Amino acid sequence: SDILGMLKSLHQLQVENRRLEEQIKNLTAKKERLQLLNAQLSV
Amino acid sequence: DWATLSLEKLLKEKQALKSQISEKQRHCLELQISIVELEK
Repeated sequence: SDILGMLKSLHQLQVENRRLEEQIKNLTAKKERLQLLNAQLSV
Repeated sequence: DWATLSLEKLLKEKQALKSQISEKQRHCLELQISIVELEK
């Protein structure tokens, strides 16, 4: 079987997984920034 | 035994990654919904 081709695809998944955890991190920071700024502007 | 055992581990590892990816995509969309709420 095409184990090279399979390792390739598995690697593509691994990359994508790390790309997503990085997206989660930015969105989370975006959210928290907005939470703080909203509170700061309410007083 | 030899080849089949290899293949099954690779399959399980791929399924575990797809499962993690799906969980993380949903997480992203849920943060995005929160962000929409904060911007409403």
